[PDB]
Amino acid sequence: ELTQPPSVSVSPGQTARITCSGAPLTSRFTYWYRQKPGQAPVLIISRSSQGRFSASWSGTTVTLTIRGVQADDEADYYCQSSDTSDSYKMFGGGTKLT
Amino acid sequence: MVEQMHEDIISLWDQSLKPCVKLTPLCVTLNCNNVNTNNT
Repeated sequence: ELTQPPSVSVSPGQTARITCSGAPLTSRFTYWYRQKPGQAPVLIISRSSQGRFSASWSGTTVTLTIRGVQADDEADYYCQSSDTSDSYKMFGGGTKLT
Repeated sequence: MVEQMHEDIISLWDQSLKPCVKLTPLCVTLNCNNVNTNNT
């Protein structure tokens, strides 16, 4: 349904980059969230404009940067974007970072 | 009496703002974009 990136490695305490392509993007923002191995998912986004990690509201991929943090961050990532008529959120084939 | 009230208000509306700033040279070329956010 969604064009999610499969797997991308980490920079050695440097620049972080992800994509996630789709048709809405400029419609119902981004919304990420992470699935911990064998544990309940947790908060990433801090949307309010009508913490730590930010993104640019683009119509191509949007993207997301998790700063210069090498370790302490490795989980399965996703993306939830509402359709113009609140139909579905669509998700790809997961994002397993290393 | 209805027609009297009709003419009094419009004549007063034309009178009011007569001594005020004329926006005759204000109307010019106009180039734009939309907002900082895409319609939210």
